[PDB]
Amino acid sequence: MVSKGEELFTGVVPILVELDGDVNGHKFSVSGEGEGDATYGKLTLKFICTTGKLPVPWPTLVTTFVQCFARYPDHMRQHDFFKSAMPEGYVQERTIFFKDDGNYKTRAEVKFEGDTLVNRIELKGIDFKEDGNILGHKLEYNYNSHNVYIMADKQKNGIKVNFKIRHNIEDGSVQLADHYAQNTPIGDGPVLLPDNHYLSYQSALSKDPNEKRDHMVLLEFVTAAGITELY
Repeated sequence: MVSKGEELFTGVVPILVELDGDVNGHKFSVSGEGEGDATYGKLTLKFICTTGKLPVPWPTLVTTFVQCFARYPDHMRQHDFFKSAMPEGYVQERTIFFKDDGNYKTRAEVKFEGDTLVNRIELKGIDFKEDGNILGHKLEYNYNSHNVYIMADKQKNGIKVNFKIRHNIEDGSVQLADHYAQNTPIGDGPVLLPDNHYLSYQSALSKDPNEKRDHMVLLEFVTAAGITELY
């Protein structure tokens, strides 16, 4: 049988992203729109800085900007926490430690509003170096592929996750961003608590040639794996 949350993701779903941010007192807001196709694990999103120039590099916000759109293969359907929490949703909390620099703390509420999947985010950054790779905009506008290993936190009726992102620096080096996360359902009903597995991500960043506002176009594919003798 198909899960109630699963049913909400069988076709293409419109997405709205809203972020309010404050990094070392630099305040900004970002809106994003696009669509998700969970069957293919596909996200297509365009983000616009609605308050001017973004004070941090766009790539540092990629992980923050809807894991309910991951492709979970049929054989892993009983392990899809993110969809099972829908439509009431889930709260994602992260701390992102930039090595030799500051940290972001994020809180995201992911839920449906009608037919639209909404990702509403508050981001707070502190202890950044005003001349570091983040506030000094020294990161390349690109993105590497990463695996994210996931684990149940049954006592919290949720999941706990940690993973490392490597952002390319303009001098050929790398800026590590170490992510620690907890996801918790908003509703009081049952969710699917997964066995250990991972999500495989690939991300491509681009620009809209006709867009004059500060912005980012993101194409991202996300696939679950790591849990599998029929052959």
